[PDB]
Amino acid sequence: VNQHLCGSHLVEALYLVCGERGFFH
Amino acid sequence: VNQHLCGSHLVEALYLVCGERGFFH
Amino acid sequence: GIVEQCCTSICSLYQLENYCN
Amino acid sequence: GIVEQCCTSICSLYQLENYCN
Repeated sequence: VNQHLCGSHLVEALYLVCGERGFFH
Repeated sequence: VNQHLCGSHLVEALYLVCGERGFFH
Repeated sequence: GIVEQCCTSICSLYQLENYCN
Repeated sequence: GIVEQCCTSICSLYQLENYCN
C-alpha cells in the first residue's frame, strides 16, 4: 500500500489519532 | 501585545517564516 | 516538519501524535 | 504540538520553523 500520508490523508490521520486533543489546523 | 499565535494568525506566521519550504496544511 | 516526516517519508504513530495539539 | 507551543504558550522563531514542511 502507499504508507505516505499527504494532504487530506494526513488531515484524516490526524483527526483519527489526535481525537479530542485536536490538531493544527 | 498578544504574543500568542492561534488559528489564522498561526497560519499567517507559518506563511511568513516557512516561505518557499511551505507548511502543513 | 510533518510533511517531511509523514508525507515525504513514512512516520510512526508516535511521530504522528507529536503533531497533535 | 504547534497549538500547545505557539498558541497556548509563546514560541520562538526557532520552535515555529520546526513546523515548516
